[PDB]
Amino acid sequence: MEAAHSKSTEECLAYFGVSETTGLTPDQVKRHLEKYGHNELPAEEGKSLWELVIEQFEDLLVRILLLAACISFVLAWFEEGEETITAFVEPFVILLILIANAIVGVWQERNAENAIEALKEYEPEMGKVYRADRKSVQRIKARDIVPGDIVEVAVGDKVPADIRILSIKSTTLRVDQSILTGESVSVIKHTEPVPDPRAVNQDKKNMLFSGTNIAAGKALGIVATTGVSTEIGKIRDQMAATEQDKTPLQQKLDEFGEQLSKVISLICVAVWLINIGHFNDPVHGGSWIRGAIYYFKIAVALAVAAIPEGLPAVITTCLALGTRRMAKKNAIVRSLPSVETLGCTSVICSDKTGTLTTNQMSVCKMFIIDKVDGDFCSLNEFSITGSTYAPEGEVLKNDKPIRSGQFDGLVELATICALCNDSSLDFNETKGVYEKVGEATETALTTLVEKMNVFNTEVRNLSKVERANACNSVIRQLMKKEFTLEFSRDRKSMSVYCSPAKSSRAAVGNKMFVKGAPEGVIDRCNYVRVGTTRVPMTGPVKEKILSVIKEWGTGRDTLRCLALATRDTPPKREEMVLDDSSRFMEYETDLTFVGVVGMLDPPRKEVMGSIQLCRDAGIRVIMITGDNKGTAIAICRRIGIFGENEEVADRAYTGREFDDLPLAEQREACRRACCFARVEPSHKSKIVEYLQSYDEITAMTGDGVNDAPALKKAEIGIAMGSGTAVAKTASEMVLADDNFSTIVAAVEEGRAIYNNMKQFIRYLISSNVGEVVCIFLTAALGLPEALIPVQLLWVNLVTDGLPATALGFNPPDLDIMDRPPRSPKEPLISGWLFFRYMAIGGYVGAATVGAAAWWFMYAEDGPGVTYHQLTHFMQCTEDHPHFEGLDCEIFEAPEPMTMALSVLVTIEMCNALNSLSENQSLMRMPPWVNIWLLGSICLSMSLHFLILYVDPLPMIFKLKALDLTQWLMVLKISLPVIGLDEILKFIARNYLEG
Ligand SMILES: CCCCCCCCCCCCCCCCCC(=O)OC[C@H](COP(=O)([O-])OCC[N+](C)(C)C)OC(=O)CCCCCCCCCCCCCCCCC
Ligand SMILES: CCCCCCCCCCCCCCCCCC(=O)OC[C@H](COP(=O)([O-])OCC[N+](C)(C)C)OC(=O)CCCCCCCCCCCCCCCCC
Ligand SMILES: Nc1ncnc2c1ncn2[C@@H]1O[C@H](COP(=O)(O)OP(=O)(O)O)[C@@H](O)[C@H]1O
Ligand code: ALF
Ligand SMILES: [Ca+2]
Ligand SMILES: [Ca+2]
Ligand SMILES: [Mg+2]
Ligand SMILES: [Mg+2]
Repeated sequence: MEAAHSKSTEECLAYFGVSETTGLTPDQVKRHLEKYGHNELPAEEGKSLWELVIEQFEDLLVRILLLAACISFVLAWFEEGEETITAFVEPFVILLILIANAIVGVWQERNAENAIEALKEYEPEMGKVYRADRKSVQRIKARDIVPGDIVEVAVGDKVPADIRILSIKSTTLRVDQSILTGESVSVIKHTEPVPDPRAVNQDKKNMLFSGTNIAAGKALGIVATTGVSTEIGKIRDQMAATEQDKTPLQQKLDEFGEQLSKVISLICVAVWLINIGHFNDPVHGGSWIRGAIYYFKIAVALAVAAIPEGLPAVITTCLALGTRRMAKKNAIVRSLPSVETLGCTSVICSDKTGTLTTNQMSVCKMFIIDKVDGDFCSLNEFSITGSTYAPEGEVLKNDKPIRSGQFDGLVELATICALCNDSSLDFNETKGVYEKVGEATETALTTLVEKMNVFNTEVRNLSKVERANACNSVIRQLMKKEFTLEFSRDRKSMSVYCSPAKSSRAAVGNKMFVKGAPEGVIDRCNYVRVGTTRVPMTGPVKEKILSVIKEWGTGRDTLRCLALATRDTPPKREEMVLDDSSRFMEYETDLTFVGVVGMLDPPRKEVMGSIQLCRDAGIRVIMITGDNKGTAIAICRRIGIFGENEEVADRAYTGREFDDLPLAEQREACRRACCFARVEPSHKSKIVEYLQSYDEITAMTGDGVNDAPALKKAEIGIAMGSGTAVAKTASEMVLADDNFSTIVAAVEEGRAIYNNMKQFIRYLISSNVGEVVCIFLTAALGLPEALIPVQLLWVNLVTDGLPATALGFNPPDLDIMDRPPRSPKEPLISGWLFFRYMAIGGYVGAATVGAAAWWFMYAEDGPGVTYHQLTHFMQCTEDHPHFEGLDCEIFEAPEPMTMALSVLVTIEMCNALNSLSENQSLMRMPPWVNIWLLGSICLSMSLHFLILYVDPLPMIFKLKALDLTQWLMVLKISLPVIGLDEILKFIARNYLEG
């Protein structure tokens, strides 16, 4: 239906041929699904992986090498005849390291996308509908919604299709349609038609748009359009503009990437400038301009060598890996910074009901007044069996199954429960189990009244679907519901205004049925009901009422309590103004106390363990709830937030007690207290805000719309998969599992991703610095060139490639979740760690020149033996005073340069073995802890052996094969780097701080 906003409610119903309270017939649905198709959009896929591949070449550090390959290709036309084959291999050595890392990056990205799509599609989205099929509202898959059926929506829900609003059940209906219209604040909805058929979505104040959220209230509507015809569907098939952005740590590493790029660039020109006296040498033979091309070529090669190619890829890989690992644990990562931020988390704030607890509610205890005699007050307590939402159970009084209709107080208690209710119960035929519709608290009431057969309705001859709401429907026929004062968290109650059916109870008049937090409700009671009689509320009566609440609340069942009351003489219907909900409390005053229900809601089994694990990692857990302080404290003990016997006067507050504190004291109570109770949505974010003012990284966890503001304020917000769409929207991560443990797992992965980056930087800095100090040491000592441009590129390809990237697959350290969280103030590279880099770098540079010097000097079987004449090698042409009588060209020998290249490769493969952990010993964290690294090392080590022995290769790379005694020298000089960092790890672990 186009322009349904322009048509009236009557016109839309007649348009599809639907009774408002009935909905579509099964035949009407069959035809509509055939006519309109399913309520869904064309699925997203991942065929060609180019947008992926192209992104793989977008960073600065990668495009620097991309430029270097072009210069090497343009300079190939400048090469003449002789050594042409050597010049054309150069760009393929630069380009091969870039492709190898791109393959890993793209591969890891696809796996992450698939794991995400496997988790997002897993649980089908549901909708509430009225269909001729059933008397009560029924749950169906959102895709099975057709234009025509009557759909029901309420606070927290996601609007499933484009709806023409027919009836607003609350005093107001507010909607979060920022995803569409752009407007931040919730917008008020009405039922009046908007004449303009060309009016923009903002003006369609009587429509609900698919994929938006009910911020407030409850509504009945008729479906205008579904599928691709939806207002949000038109901009999904075309306007697929991404919300992509790089994380804080990504930007921190990219900032660090440019920092190195400049430093390398400076010590790169510092090679071309310290070798100006070689532009005219017998080695090249060329002119002053020709020799400058060669040392420019050394520079560009040293740049490529020093520049971390893998850095941009490895972080993106580690992030994609993190998203995949979370998807395996059933956690939807909505924002990329999620995992890395949870690594920093020092305080996890958490709502109780439905988050720390299962939200599987059932009334197991209730009471009404029995007898009031002056100073004496006694209660009629009762017990109820069944823990699920099944209308299967018994009402027990002194262990005996009783007829609820017997007690007049229970008749009224059931009446309130049934009438003052925005929820129902629906039987899932497929699963074979009764499922809640709306709020858990309220549905526990629904199933309570079905168990209480107050008017002795015949139920045993009804189908499972009919049995779900039978006795509730009976009560609904007794009183007409005029309107409801919705549940508000300032009041912590809800009210229903009812007139009689005009049959039996007709003689009396109007009533208001009230349900809420016992504290507030009982205070607004001036009377208590005894059977059908009424007596004044007194001190002794109130004290008795409250004492049993406290009993059930702080007991071992830690019951969630709710008081029930009626306004025997409500205000005139025309003397109540419904525009402002701040007036609702006064309409719910002069009440008569009827009774109290206590409902069990068991804590999630994984919660106690997770909190202890959080404690080990130095993370605090804070319960923030609107429920009673007593029960809240009792539950905190059950989940380990407080000890069983710990004193909590300093550490537990109500919202009122909190507000009574000066602002400075409130702030302080946040770093002290672990339980906040009878709180508000404003309080939850305020607590998070106070936590953040001590520069703590804070998480919020919740299910309810009351949690959305705090979830938005926290560094990372975690929603329950079984919670509201509103809370999911406010969040960076959804636990579709509802597994609280996944939060702790996400904390471990966030620390792992950071530590893997640290060891990646450890390896690339300490290694590449050594390659630089190798070239500078030869110039500083006056020794012949240790490497050529092509040889530098090979060192790069074989050391900076997969061996570096495989570090991103390191396992977590053995004490990763036993150390307090990392400070935000903490810099990327520690002062001690920057010395660590220079100590390893200095050694690998001195070892490379030392091995080349060894060949010229001590190497007996290796040709050319000299003493202290390497320093002055540019002399034998003009002046040979102490020269033995050997060749005056043995300084151009490939053998010492092959030793240098060989050591530089081998020592860095050894240096990679150090980068499994920061401070932990190599014996304690063995090399076989990362098999991916060992596979990469052996691939580099094998590839290096190919370049030496396969006939055309040593000629192209200007090398000569080593002796089995010369390889032992490489091993004798490289292996000690394991021991060197081992001493440095011993100092950092034992002497400094572990
Ligand atoms: C003119 C042409 C010149 C020819 C010269 C070409 C020589 C280059 C040789 C090989 C290129 C290397 C590409 C390897 C990319 C691997 C991508 C990948 O699977 O990543 C996920 C893999 C698998 O990780 P995962 O995360 O999916 O595994 C899950 C398990 N946990 C959770 C425990 C991690 O991760 C790797 O990136 C880790 C790094 C190790 C590298 C693996 C290589 C194995 C070693 C040798 C085999 C290479 C032969 C194959 C040749 C292919 C040629 C195209
Ligand atoms: C061009 C040739 C360069 C020659 C320069 C001569 C430098 C001297 C060389 C060796 C002597 C070593 C002794 C110095 C160590 C004392 C410094 C110190 O206090 O360190 C600990 C401090 C302590 O750091 P912290 O405050 O984080 O403390 C951590 C300590 N724990 C872990 C115990 C808590 O580390 C500093 O942060 C290091 C200074 C950062 C400098 C930035 C590095 C830039 C790198 C290269 C730039 C190139 C420079 C070119 C110079 C051009 C000049 C115009
Ligand atoms: N639908 C409802 N009608 C009346 N009272 C309610 C309803 N839902 C909850 N309450 C009461 O209001 C209190 C505050 O609710 P809320 O702020 O959501 O905290 P929580 O549900 O976590 O206790 C609850 O503890 C409960 O006693
Ligand atoms: F479920 Al709560 F405060 F504990 F919203
Ligand atoms: Ca490099
Ligand atoms: Ca290197
Ligand atoms: Mg909750
Ligand atoms: Mg709640």
